[PDB]
Amino acid sequence: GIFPVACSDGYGGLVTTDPKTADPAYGKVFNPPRNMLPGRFTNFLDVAEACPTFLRFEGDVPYVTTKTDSDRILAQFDLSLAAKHMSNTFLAGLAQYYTQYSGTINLHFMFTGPTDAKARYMIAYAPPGMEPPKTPEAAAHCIHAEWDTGLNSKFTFSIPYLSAADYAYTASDTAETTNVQGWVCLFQITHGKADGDALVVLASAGKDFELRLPVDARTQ
Amino acid sequence: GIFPVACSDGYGGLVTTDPKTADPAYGKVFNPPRNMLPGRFTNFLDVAEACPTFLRFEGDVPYVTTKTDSDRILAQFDLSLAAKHMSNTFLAGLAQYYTQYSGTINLHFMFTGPTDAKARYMIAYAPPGMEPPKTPEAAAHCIHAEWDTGLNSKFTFSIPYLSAADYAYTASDTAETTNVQGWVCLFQITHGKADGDALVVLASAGKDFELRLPVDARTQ
Amino acid sequence: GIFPVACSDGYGGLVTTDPKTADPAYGKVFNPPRNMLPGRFTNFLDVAEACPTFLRFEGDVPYVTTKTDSDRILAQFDLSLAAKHMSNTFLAGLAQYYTQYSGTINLHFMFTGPTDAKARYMIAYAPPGMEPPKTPEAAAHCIHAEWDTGLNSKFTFSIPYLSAADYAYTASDTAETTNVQGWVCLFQITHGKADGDALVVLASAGKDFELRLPVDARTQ
Amino acid sequence: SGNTGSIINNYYMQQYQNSMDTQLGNDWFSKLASSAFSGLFGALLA
Amino acid sequence: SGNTGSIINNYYMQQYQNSMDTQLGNDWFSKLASSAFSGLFGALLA
Amino acid sequence: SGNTGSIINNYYMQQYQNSMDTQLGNDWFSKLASSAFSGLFGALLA
Amino acid sequence: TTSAGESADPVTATVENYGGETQVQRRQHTDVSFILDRFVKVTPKDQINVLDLMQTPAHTLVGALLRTATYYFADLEVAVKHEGNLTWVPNGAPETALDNTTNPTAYHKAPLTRLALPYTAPHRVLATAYNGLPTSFNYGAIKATRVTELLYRMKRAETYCPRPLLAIHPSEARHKQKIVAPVK
Repeated sequence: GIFPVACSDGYGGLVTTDPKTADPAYGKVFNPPRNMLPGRFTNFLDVAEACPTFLRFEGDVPYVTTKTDSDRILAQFDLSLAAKHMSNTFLAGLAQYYTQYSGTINLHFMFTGPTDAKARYMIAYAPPGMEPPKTPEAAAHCIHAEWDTGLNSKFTFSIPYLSAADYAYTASDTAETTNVQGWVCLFQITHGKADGDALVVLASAGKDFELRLPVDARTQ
Repeated sequence: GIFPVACSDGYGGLVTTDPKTADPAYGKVFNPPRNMLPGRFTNFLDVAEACPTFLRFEGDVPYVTTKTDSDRILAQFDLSLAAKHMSNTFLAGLAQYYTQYSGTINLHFMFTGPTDAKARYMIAYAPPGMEPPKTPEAAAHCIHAEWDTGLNSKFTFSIPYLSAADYAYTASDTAETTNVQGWVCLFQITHGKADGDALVVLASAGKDFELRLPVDARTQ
Repeated sequence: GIFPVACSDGYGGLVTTDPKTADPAYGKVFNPPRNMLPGRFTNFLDVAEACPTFLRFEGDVPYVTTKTDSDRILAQFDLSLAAKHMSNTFLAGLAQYYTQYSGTINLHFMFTGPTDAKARYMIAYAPPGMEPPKTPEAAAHCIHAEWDTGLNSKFTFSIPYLSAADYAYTASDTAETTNVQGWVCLFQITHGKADGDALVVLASAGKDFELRLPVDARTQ
Repeated sequence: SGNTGSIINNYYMQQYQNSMDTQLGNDWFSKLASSAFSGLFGALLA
Repeated sequence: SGNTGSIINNYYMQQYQNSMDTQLGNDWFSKLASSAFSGLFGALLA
Repeated sequence: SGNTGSIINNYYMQQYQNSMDTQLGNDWFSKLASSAFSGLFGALLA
Repeated sequence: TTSAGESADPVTATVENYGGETQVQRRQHTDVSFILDRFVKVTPKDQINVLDLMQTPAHTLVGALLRTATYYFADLEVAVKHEGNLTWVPNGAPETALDNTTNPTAYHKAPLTRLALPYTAPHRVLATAYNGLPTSFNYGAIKATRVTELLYRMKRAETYCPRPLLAIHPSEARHKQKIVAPVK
């Protein structure tokens, strides 16, 4: 006779992410040549690492201006990729289509003041578990980095992945988390005639930044 | 047990251009001998290259007659294969069943006047982007070829494939293109006692002419 | 998972001449011994060639008697296998189940008169295209063979396959052919005291006789 | 042998598909047709 | 050869899938197209 | 290469499953990301 | 390129005559065996359908490219939607042979029946034009209780002695169609 098979129930339904391919209908089509076109990228994290994009602050600006008063807090936000400061970056635009991430997030702080305007800034990482600091003397006990302006205008700080789990969520649904994955705290230490100049800041993926479990929620 | 398979949904429907073959029903039939029959052709472009066919002009004639007046334009048309001049050729009869083409189109200009009738003709290629010329002095700045009558009566000119894309459409649907792929411009330069004689013209596929993506629209 | 297959539409229907075999239900049955039984035939054309069978004439007889008058036509018929003279042969009984044939048809003419009765006969092949002859002098310009009676009583003539196509039909449906594949013409030349004796005739397949494309119409 | 044209060997064994033959201790009309006298009996002139 | 693109050999034999050809004893317009005169007839200057 | 995970080779040929590429005569942002300056610019003390 | 235009030798001209260069060609879509190996529908009769390839319309692809040849060879592939049991008889068979199931008979299975038929003609090739409505050469016949759809497919197609193809004749200078394109 012929070869007997058992058509199994539960198998063969159309799954939208199956590793199978469709059957052809129209054969031997040769494409136009396409080798050595400029701008080839094969992975979205390659252009996320190679190209930093601006942050957002109040007033919808990519910069932060130096205040001259008693309180010296300059910026402060969360390590949610769904944060409002991160919301116009390419890194959050990738991170909205994935549920989990891991690794380092680079922040680029470059200074656009004049040559007679000097400043000294401090970036700090507050881990989750207690409320974040308001003073640079309180944030000196964190993981921090301090730098001042000069001939080299840009300073890159690498916010590390510190967590209990080795993968972290990219959002909360709606309900409640407090401020998990901690805070990024931008402080200024000193300034000399830097009244009202801009410090612009970019953000990009680190060297060991990885982003997994693809998802589609909404908002293209 | 027996071998389990998953009967997949979306697969197995009858497609009219599938690479599959039907099941036999009537076996071991031997054909009559058929080797070395004359006139074997395996590709339609082989007989399109080896056999040129006539063009059509106003009055439904394969020729064009030499005018003797101030305006010296002799013929002018488009590089649509769906043009009215190309409409009785074998090359357009192939090109109506394909959506795209590429390559060179040969035009054959042979002269059927008497031995005391001389003439000098000019063929020009106007690329698309501006309106085509009306004078041979204006068409001298194109890609052109000029020849005169003599012992050898036929002159072959190879209209080249100049386009932005490497494949060109064989028709417009109905709506609007202006005169894309340019114009073919036949001009006469001089004539001596060639009043009312015929220049007949054939058309065939070039050496690198290719024609792809089969389609059926109508009109066998 | 399991192996995915595409159950194709149009395939798997029961065809009565498929090369497939059915599934078993009742195993390991040993037959009685059957080697060296007499009368084994493997092909129907082997017994069609090895065993000639009689023809039929008017009065339902396998013979034809010698007439003694002015007109000397003895028998005449067609190269249809569906002819009335061929209708009781084994060769037509095979040929009713096939649509096409090719090759040679042997006719066996053996003479059953007494020893004082002599005769001389002529067999001729009239090809199709004009009307068949009525006189042996008119049939002498055909492919013919002439023989006379003697010690050897049987004469075998091989009617050849002459046709435009290399295969010929075994019947007409009902409508109209004239007398295609020509005529077989049996003539007598001379006879001496052969008044009323019988010439019986057999018919069989030739050496290159072949018969193809099986069919079932009716009439077992 | 007959009207079978599959190139893949059968899934079932020969013991279950057909009846098995037994030896003890085509084919006559092939030899009878091949032994047919084909030439001429007399002396062929011209 | 035609519009067939399977890489697995056919389940049926060639005797049952197609009609078998017979020898006795592409393809003209390929030679007629390949024998086309392609150059120039006269003497090319410049 | 993409989201395909079968280990058995395809039943159809490559001419019928995909469009065939043509040569003439990843991938920039991989080299642009790999050429990123990773160290320090000044003189590291302590 | 000048020549003797009346000698009818094939003469091709290139772009290299005026300083160009001739490029490479891919002609796998205009060969005969590829382009004719696809189904084309014909209008069937009610029961008895004589299978010859001149039932194909002359404005179709397979019909016009078939009628481009004088002589052709093909095996046949048919796909039939039918009610009842479909029966095929070869070339030269009577029509009463269509009433018997010993002839190749495909029993009904939804939605259609796809079967391969050999070349059964007594001629070495068939003809698109016969000098002499051509002679009765065909691929046999089929019948069912009723036939609703009938498709042909020429496989191992060979063609001989080419004949004219005619495109549609436009009223204005170019024949214009509505080529498929997005609205936006």
